Amino acid sequence: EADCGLRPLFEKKSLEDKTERELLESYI
Amino acid sequence: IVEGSDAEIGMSPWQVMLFRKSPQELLCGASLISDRWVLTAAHCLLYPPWDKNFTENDLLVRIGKHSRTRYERNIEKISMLEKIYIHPRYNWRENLDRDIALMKLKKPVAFSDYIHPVCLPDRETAASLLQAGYKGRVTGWGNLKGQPSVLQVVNLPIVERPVCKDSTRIRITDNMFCAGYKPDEGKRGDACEGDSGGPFVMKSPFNNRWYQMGIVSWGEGCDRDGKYGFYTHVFRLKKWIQKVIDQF
Repeated sequence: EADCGLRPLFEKKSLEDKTERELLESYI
Repeated sequence: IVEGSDAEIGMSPWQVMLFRKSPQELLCGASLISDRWVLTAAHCLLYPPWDKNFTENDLLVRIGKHSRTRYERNIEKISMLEKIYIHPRYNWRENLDRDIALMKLKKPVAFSDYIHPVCLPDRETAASLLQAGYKGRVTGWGNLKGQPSVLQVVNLPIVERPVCKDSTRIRITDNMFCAGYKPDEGKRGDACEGDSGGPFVMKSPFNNRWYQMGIVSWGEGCDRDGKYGFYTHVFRLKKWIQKVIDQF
């Protein structure tokens, strides 16, 4: 729970996945 | 999933696959919300017009999977179910309102690089993110069939409520939302049957966390044609989720 939603291979490593920018750009 | 792209390893570590034991078959998606609790759609477990009424011993889940057909040694984990809880107001007769269920694992799963829970939304995250045009993400296996088939990903915009309402015969409720691109074509990705029960997730730019905003509800094959997929509104049902977990 404390650590929910933070992916070991992405957020925790300061790495982004290939399409997450598409989500964040839509949040206008 | 149709018209998706290959997910990366570790990209959806909360993804859970729900299987019938005998004969072995993939039934639905689902999501890991803690080391012992899994969220899915009620219709994955209970749908009487199709003689579907599973008990705990009928089912198993696999967690941490990337490839549909390759066994992933030391990575993927299998768990049996201790208990199934279906929403008591799940409306299977008419519109599948409150299409939600919880499954308790017989033993906790160990978290790893490939296995990790998704957050449930709080009020401010739901207020901020659940807006028409904002995109969420669904993951599942290529419901197009094939050979290699790794997990696929599609990112789909939330649809305006009146547009949703006009696209379907069903009486839509406030406990549902719909997502997907228009017929005249923004793109053409979508969640399919088989992806049902899986999570619709959104990433908060405020705190960098992934939240499960929706559960993929009813779909048949991948033909919605002119239609949009419907999703169970997780935030609106969050007190029910908490009630079940706190009691059991």
